[PDB]
Amino acid sequence: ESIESITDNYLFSTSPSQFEKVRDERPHADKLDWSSDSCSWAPDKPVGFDFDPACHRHDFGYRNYKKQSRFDDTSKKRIDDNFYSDLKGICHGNGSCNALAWTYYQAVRKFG
Repeated sequence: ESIESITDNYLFSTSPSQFEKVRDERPHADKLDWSSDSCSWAPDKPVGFDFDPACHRHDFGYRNYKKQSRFDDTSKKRIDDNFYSDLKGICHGNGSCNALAWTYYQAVRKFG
């Protein structure tokens, strides 16, 4: 019932496409930041796949962990790794898409 527990359920207990349907309703928007850049920082996007749910969830984790004053390095790694998992799941074995998923993951690991 704590806002931090709710945040963590959205991050870690939903698929990315379910997260996106949660985000559409902006639950608890009095406490949570639902804004996202949709990976506008990535010059290359995959053709034929939509990474936006994963990007939205990654931004949700960074922005809300920072607002909640609990953005430690291990949580950052958890959120980054969850983002890579989301992207790999969207790619479902497509090699070109996987190559982009790795580059997005490396971008957040090194420049996040």
